[PDB]
Amino acid sequence: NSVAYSNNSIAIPTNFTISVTTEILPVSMTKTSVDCTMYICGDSTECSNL
Amino acid sequence: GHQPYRVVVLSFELLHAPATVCGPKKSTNLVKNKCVNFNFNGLTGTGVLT
Ligand SMILES: *[C@@H]1O[C@H](CO)[C@@H](O[C@@H]2O[C@H](CO)[C@@H](O)[C@H](O)[C@H]2NC(C)=O)[C@H](O)[C@H]1NC(C)=O
Ligand SMILES: *[C@@H]1O[C@H](CO)[C@@H](O)[C@H](O)[C@H]1NC(C)=O
Repeated sequence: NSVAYSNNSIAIPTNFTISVTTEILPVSMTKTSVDCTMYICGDSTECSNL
Repeated sequence: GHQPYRVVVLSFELLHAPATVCGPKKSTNLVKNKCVNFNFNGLTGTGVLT
């Protein structure tokens, strides 16, 4: 594109337009929880003792 | 170090086929729908059988 520059000329709009756009933003994530003994040792008890 | 010796080598393969050789152990009945620790051909654990 190339707009024409001049030192004695101006451009003025004669009509408008109403537009509606959309914006999306994350807010929060999932809350989780972990259990060390169940994850690492499972059903064993000697592993828990270690 | 130069005297003769006698050698016997025992080789085991793990459980992939149905078990055939293992030592003495009495077997109980099957109990289901109850938290219980079990032993199936040498593997241990704790859970519910269904
Ligand atoms: C400003 O723009 C609006 C929107 O296009 C124009 O309104 C349209 O005009 C035409 C021609 O008369 C009609 O066929 C349409 O029905 C009108 N509405 C729409 C939504 O298009 C309006 O005429 C323009 N203003 C000027 C001064 O040109
Ligand atoms: C305005 O623009 C013209 C053309 O670019 C140039 O010749 C002139 O010197 C400029 N200034 C005036 C005061 O005209």
